Amino acid sequence: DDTSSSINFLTRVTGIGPSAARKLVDEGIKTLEDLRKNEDKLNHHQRIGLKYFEDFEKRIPREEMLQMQDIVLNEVKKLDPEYIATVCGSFRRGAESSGDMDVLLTHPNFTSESSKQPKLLHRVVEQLQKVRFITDTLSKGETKFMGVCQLPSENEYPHRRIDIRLIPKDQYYCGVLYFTGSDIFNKNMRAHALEKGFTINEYTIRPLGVTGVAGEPLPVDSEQDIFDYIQWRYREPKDRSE
Repeated sequence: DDTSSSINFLTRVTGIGPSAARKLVDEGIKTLEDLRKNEDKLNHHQRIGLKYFEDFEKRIPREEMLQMQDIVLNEVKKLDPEYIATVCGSFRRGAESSGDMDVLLTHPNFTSESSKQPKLLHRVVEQLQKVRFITDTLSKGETKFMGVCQLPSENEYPHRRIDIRLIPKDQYYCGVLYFTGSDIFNKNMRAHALEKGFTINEYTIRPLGVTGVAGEPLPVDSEQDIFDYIQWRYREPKDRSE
């Protein structure tokens, strides 16, 4: 009812999940001013999200993402030019506007065999914080950071969502592919790969075999390699709609 209407609203809050939204309803928490008067019952994630509820509802325009992307890439280069960083999402595909920034990062020092180098990711975050670009943290793991940023005002911009994922180097390409989308695209490409005798996922590309249940990741140094494996002309991100 006009109350379910309530769980509907809550959930619009980053951090506020259903189960999580449900309880808040059992506490008599419904509107947003409810929430604001009730910070104490929210985790840090939900707090931030509530803090920036509005801003989060706005889309990001390419002219913006561009600048965003330059800040991010230039910082990372300064720490260590060996670092690889790519901004994915529709944006990579030439989208005109976006919902958030999604950065994928890797480093030759870190491969799927290592598996433990938080510093690699932290360092960048810190750097971003120090520059005044990242402004808050929603959560921050050993492999993934979820926060908020904002373009430097010279006078102001909304706060935007940003995520930085640390992926091993030997799995990066597949990963960039993957986060590049579109969804259909992925689907069709995985479909084709299969016809060719291969299985792809966001981490690897592996040859099939008898009965099907088969594998052993092939080496990938770039997106191009994946396409070559399945022998399809290479598709630039823009031609990736489907």
